[PDB]
Amino acid sequence: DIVLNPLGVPSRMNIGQILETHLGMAAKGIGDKINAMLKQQQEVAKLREF
Amino acid sequence: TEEFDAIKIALASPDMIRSWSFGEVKKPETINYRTFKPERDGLFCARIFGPVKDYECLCGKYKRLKHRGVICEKCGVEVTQTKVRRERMGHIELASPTAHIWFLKSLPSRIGLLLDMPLRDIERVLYFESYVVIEGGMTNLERQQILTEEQYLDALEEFGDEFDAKMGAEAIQALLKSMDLEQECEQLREELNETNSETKRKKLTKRIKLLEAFVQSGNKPEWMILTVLPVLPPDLRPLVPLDGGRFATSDLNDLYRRVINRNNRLKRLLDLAAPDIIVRNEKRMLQEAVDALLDNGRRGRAITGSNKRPLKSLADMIKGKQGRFRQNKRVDYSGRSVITVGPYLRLHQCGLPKKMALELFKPFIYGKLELRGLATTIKAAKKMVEREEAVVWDILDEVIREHPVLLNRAPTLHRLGIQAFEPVLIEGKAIQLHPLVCAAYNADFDGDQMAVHVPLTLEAQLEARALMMSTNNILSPANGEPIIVPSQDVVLGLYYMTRDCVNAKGEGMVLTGPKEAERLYRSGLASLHARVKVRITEYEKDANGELVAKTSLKDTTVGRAILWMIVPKGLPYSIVNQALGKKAISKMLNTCYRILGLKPTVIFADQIMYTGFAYAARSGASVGIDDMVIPEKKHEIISEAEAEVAEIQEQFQSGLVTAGERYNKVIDIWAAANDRVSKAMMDNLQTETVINRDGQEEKQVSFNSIYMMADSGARGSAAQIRQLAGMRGLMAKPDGSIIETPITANFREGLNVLQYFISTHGARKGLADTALKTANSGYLTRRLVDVAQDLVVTEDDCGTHEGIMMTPVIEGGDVKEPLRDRVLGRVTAEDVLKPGTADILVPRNTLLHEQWCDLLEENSVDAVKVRSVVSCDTDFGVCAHCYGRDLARGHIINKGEAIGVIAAQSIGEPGTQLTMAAAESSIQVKNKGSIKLSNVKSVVNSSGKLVITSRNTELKLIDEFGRTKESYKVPYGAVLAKGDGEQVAGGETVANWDPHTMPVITEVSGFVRFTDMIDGQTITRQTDELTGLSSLVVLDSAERTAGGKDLRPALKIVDAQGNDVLIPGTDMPAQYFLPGKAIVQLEDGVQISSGDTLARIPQESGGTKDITGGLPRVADLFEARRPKEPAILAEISGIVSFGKETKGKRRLVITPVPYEEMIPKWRQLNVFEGERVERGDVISDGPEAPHDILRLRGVHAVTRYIVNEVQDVYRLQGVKINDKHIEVIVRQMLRKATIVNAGSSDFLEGEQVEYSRVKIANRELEANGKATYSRDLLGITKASLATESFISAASFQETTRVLTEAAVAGKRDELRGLKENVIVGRLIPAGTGYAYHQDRMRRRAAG
Amino acid sequence: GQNMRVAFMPWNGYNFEDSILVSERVVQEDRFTTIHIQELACVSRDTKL
Amino acid sequence: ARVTVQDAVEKIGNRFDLVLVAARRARQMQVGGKDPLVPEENDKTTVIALREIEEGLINNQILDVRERQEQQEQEAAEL
DNA sequence: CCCTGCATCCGTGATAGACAATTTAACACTTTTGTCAATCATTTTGTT
DNA sequence: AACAAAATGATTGACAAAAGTGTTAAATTGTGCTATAATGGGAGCTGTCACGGATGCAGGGGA
Ligand SMILES: [Mg+2]
Ligand SMILES: [Zn+2]
Ligand SMILES: [Zn+2]
Repeated sequence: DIVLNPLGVPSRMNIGQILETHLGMAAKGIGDKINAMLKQQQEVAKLREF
Repeated sequence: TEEFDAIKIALASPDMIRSWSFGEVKKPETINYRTFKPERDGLFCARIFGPVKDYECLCGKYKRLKHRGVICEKCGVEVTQTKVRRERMGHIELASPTAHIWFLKSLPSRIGLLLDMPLRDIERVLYFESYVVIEGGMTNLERQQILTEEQYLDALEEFGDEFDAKMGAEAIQALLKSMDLEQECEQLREELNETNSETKRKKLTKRIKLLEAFVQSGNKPEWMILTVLPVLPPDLRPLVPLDGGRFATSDLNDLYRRVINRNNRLKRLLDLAAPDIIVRNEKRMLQEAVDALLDNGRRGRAITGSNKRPLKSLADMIKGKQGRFRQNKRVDYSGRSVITVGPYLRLHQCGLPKKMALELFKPFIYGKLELRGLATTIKAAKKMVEREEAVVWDILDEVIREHPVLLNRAPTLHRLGIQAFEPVLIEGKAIQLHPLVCAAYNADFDGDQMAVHVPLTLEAQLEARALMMSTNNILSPANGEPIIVPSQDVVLGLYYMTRDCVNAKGEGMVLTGPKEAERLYRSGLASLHARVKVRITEYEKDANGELVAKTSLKDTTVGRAILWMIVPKGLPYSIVNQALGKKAISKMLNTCYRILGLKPTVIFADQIMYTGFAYAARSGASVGIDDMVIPEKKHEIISEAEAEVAEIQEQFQSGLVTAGERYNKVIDIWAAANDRVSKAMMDNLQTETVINRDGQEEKQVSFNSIYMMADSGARGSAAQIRQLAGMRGLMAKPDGSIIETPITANFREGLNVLQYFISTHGARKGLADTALKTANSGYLTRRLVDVAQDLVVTEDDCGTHEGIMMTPVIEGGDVKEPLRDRVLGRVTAEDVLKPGTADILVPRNTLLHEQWCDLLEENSVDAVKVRSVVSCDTDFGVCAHCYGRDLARGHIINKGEAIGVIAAQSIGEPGTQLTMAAAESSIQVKNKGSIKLSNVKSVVNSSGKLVITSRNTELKLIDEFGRTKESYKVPYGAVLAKGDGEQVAGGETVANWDPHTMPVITEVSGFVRFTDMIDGQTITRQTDELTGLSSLVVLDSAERTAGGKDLRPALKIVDAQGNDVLIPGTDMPAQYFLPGKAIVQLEDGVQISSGDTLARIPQESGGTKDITGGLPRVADLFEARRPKEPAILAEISGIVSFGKETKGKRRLVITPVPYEEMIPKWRQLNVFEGERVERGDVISDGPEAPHDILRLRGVHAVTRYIVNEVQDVYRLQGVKINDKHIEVIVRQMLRKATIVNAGSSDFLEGEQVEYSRVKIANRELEANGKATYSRDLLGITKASLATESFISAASFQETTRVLTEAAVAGKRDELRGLKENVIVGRLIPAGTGYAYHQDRMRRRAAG
Repeated sequence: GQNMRVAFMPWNGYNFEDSILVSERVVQEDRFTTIHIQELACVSRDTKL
Repeated sequence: ARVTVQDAVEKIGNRFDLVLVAARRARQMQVGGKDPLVPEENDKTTVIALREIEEGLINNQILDVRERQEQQEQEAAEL
């Protein structure tokens, strides 16, 4: 949904964004792993395990 | 109004101020408060400043169009336009005189030095505190004695007549009125000759020069005491009614009401006959109100009523707001928006939104809709454009067929900040802009806006297409380097396209041209960078502009072939065969300019941008968190220097080492560990990949996407990669001192709080300078472009045979600039030949373009004599050949071009980014060549060494071709190695000297004579036996104590019989003054040899933080400030000799082969008693100011000093600027000359050099000589004041002092300039307007 | 603000400088659409006419 | 259309009267004087002026002789 | 009995109550436009 | 093959019709007064810096 430029990180030394862009991906990785489990309505025993 | 010229200014007499005005303003009231019509005889009258409503009287008896000139009888308004209420003037009739606060309180009091009266006494008379006599006659009183209240009253009882004393402003009108400028003029022409005083007969000629102005000008003296103050017109100080009832008055109707009220009362007290304690307090109160009007602030600052800010008088309206009141002009037909990218455009077009272009081009659109008959009348076209009917969107597109617009960004530094463009209508609200040009404006695309203008007339949209178009400016004017280099993203596209892997898809196959190499990669077989063999036909222009094919089998990649299909014909294939970084693209456009001209290079500079952007998108060049590789040995490199420093702090613990050698030893142990991390990191990024062949493994250059952006030069370099992976340096606290512990973690691991608070500082000093370097460099380029304003190429060739010599700069063992890049694009005054005689290769004066340089590159010339613009002989400008070659274009500089202002911007546009192993033991050069030394007088000694004498020993390491390679300097304490013609080994010392000591080596030995170095008088008595050391410091000229000051320290070397042994090659015996800081080991009693070191003079040079420079040096260099410690010079080459001493400071003599000049006592001289000195040679030590250089060595001497320092602040920052630009400011900086002889000028004045050379070329040209001058040198701030005009000075400098001095003399500004010619609003005389000025001076004085 | 799936890569020069590209799925869903509320005032003074 | 006047300076080598020469010929085609010599291609009057100069059909000398005849050519109407 | 040498200083940057002469605005009207009709010529449907 | 007649422009003065130059009444504007004892002095300010050119003291150095 956006296409930033990678020639902004070498000069401007903000390596925050390139780390928030990964941890922002692991968090939304759990998002699609629960949204599938909750969509087959597996159980309230499987959710509490994950 | 006719073609006027020569605005003329002078004083105004009360019979003239009564002639502008149309009536007397005799009440303080303004309007009526009930019906807001203005009252009669008040400030806002209608009988005085004309009517209010257009074409009708005030009462209401004359409205018809029949009565159009009559003046009404009820209220005498003249029925005319209400515009005439804007250019009439009134006048108040003062009931008593009053001094003009400008001509009374301006620092040289023009009322003062016209009477020879101390200004503190005139002020004691204008307050009615002390009488003053007039016409004393036969009594004990002069004409201007200051009788106090008693002394007059103690004088008045004796005499009643033959005597007149006055007091107050009506007295100075009596002194001036009777004084005669002819009697005391010639009578002072004699008094100046009798007076013998360098101060008296220097100010004496100042007064007599003022009296000589008040006569030929035509101004009487007593016009500087007002008697009718004129009032402004009532529409330049409006009383407009705001919305809601309040009015918004100007701040002058508060000051005029305060004079007309006080003046109106003082009319009454002379009819009611009050005592003289009140009316004498009235005039003192009026005169403070007239002087609060002219220039309020030089008094008690009569702050506004009903508010607490000071009022704003008349002279606070012209006075700088940083610039003029007139034109130094907000503008119609404009706009502004947020720029964006739009990379599909050609080079010569920019987007322009429909919603804007429909609003700037409105009056044009009205033309079509009434021309094509679509609208009947103009009112019916205004309603068709408001509806946005679907027809106007097709008429608006034909109005914008070829109509160039002008984009311009806000802080316009240089001339490339304004460029035209041909618009193309897009939809949106952002002004798109071609990416190549965004580096000229210096525009990032993160919110920067850009105005757009519109050239209206028919000559104004050709000047926006011939001169200003965006495809004409591909060479920046500051230097020939391009300005359309593909900047940031494309340059990484091409670098990725033209590399080579080691084993990719389809390696070793052989292709059949660029067309097969492309489609082979598109289909998917071969990789974009895989080694391959193609066949490519390159062209080559070798005849008179013809091309020839040459087919062969080049060995390349697949990437380079695809890029070969873009390059035009004339270029060779060794231009796209390298790795193609960013330094190689920038030249690949340059060679395409010098060869194929500008038609293909503008269309080749776009095929790069379309190819770079394309193949970077397929690259997928992303950056991650594992791209930045941390080295594995970072721990060991950090722990060793961690422990190794823990064991030096102990050495200070047990008191072994002092702290200063504790601190600097800890700094240099971290710098070892800080540099073993970069060298341990970059060797891990560079050779990252190790890929395999079909057989073994072999390594290459990496493909690390955070290295590729550093090696291409796309963005950032190893000075910043070192902080993402390596260790993050060591920081400085606010003093400027380094902290002991460096921040030891990069930006991939965290920085704990105490490491971040340390780093947080440097981001504050970083921002508090860039916020200031703009405000500071914005004032250095505002002065350069106001001294160099009026300079213009105004002749095709001058004729003068006098130039300068352009020797390449020599930086010890390195060259700062090659000889070629300094002399490219210039004429040649004397045709140099081959070093063999009669080998004239470069002819008489010709342009040194890209070939005649390399022709002189093939040969072995070491210097050329080029024509510089500081020596041209033209009047008012410079010829074409003298200036030279440079332009955005490549031709010679066209006649008429305005080189003045494009030279002051090339020096000011930098600076915004230019804000600001130290051992020195052995003279080790990279070369081996003969040594040719000049300005030396040295002798071999018994030590087997050519003995050193002074610091005139420079070591010119001649190369194999008759040139110079390296320059050095050999001071005392320097033992020499080789001779003359015998070389020196690779990195070997022909001469070694003492770094840590400046010793004196023994020329002649013998016993020692205590010559003014006796114990106690020069240094207290200390005993030291046969070992040969001591603790005795022979102090020097500025390091000597107080007691025995009748001595000059030196130990007289004596011969075998007892005489003072002499210096070989001179007259004086050996009296070798041991310089300061000298712990002299040589005490008498022991015999020494000839060739021993006499005393230590230490010199550490550890740290090297003892240098000036920066941006203030460039401003402090042009202004020519005397640097607090100047170096003396030799006014005449003769014999050295001294005289009477200890007058508080020493003295000296100079005599031809008498000239007497003193010398203070602080400086260790650099001369001997028996010496023949060269004129203007260093007699002492000090950074000599520019004034002394010009007075002695010549005009080319002060030029080559300024041009070499100011070029020494930039080149150490990497800023290219041609030194032609710093010579059209050293020309405009010394155009004032003072006279010596006479015949037409008065022998001590100051006149412009053009004047002295138009008489001397005229008077001496006629049958009688009937002068001699001396060049002067003044800063850019004082040299832009003394111009001939008075508008080019009053515009930018202090204004209160340039109108006062011009009004007294009655100047006549002849409008021959630029900044004096844009004010009046006409064609500036340089550029497209210079042509029509050829016809205006060719019209007057003839038909 | 909103948080949207971002990718670091140079795309065809449409993000040359610091500028940004944007998909049209961020305009359809209306996640960046803000609301503004102006104000206009019309006073009717008491003139002397 | 015209993008660069590099060709139209090869005739008039100055670049500062190429404006003057072509800003004056470009007026004759706008205010009712004359018509273009070269064939127009749906262009304005400035670009057609800069396209004649390239063809040598116009320069600062021709425009004088070309129009100084008009007085003599009007001299038949001048009687 | 006479010049050169610091040093202080200033500027330009960056607490209420009768008089009168006065002014507008009002009501009043003459000339200037708007009808508002009867003679002076130009004709007036098709029989005299 | 020429006007029978029936208006109809063109043509006269006449009721009307509106609306602009001088009298009264209301208001605004202003002028001159008013007699316990009152007697110097109200009055604000600040954290810039650097360069330059006088006006003055100063006292060193020469008749
Ligand atoms: Mg920006
Ligand atoms: Zn009137
Ligand atoms: Zn010249």
